[PDB]
Amino acid sequence: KYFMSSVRRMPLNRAKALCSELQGTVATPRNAEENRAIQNVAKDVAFLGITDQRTENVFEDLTGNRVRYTNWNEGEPNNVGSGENCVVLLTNGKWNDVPCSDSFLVVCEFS
Amino acid sequence: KKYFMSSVRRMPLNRAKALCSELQGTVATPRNAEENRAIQNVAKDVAFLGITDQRTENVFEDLTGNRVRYTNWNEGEPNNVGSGENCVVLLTNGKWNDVPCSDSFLVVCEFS
Ligand SMILES: CO[C@H]1O[C@H](CO)[C@@H](O)[C@H](O)[C@@H]1O
Ligand SMILES: CO[C@H]1O[C@H](CO)[C@@H](O)[C@H](O)[C@@H]1O
Ligand SMILES: [Ca+2]
Ligand SMILES: [Ca+2]
Ligand SMILES: [Ca+2]
Ligand SMILES: [Ca+2]
Ligand SMILES: [Cl-]
Repeated sequence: KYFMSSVRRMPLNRAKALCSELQGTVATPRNAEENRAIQNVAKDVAFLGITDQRTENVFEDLTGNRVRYTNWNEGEPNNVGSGENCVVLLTNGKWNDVPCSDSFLVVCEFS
Repeated sequence: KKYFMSSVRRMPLNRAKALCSELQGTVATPRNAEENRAIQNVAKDVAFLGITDQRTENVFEDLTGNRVRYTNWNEGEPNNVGSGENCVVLLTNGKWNDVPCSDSFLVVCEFS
């Protein structure tokens, strides 16, 4: 896997479109090593290819596969506000669930 | 090492540049036959390369204004037809053709 970060912020739909344009997908860390690599390429908070849109509190990657490795920040995921179904990697490498409509950088993953 | 990725949609040069730079890459510029073939492997159809003679006609430079050495022009190219052809594309046989920068083609981005 190769990981690349965008320079501009955008919501999830636009983030998925960007990675897909170059035939990749929004980055999904499968272990601590990949999590660190994605954190490093990202200069600020960035979207990961994980959501619980299909079923609340059931986090899966963009292909529908349930995720095993997770690295939630303390108190997360909390689905606050009117709901948070997308996931971002914080600048400390931990994860926070956020609204898919909000804008963040995007880290794309390619094989 | 360099990694090459191809776009799905066709777009003119300005948009090709914008796409690759969005992910901090550049439009693919083969520096030898190995790279040219690596770009061929990912490009399913005619695709833009990061080379132009926009500064001085017939003097081909990469997008950073650095004169290129390796070239793989198709027979008869570059020919600068019509109102001018200052951009370069990789044909499906791996040879190059100069084309209008405003015309749309797939884009291959380069990262390292
Ligand atoms: C956040 O919701 C969007 O993204 C998820 C994950 O790709 C899809 O399941 C859903 O249909 C929407 O397109
Ligand atoms: C007629 O113009 C087209 O074909 C010639 C080759 O025949 C190319 O040089 C040119 O860039 C165009 O693709
Ligand atoms: Ca949720
Ligand atoms: Ca949250
Ligand atoms: Ca020309
Ligand atoms: Ca030509
Ligand atoms: Cl949401």
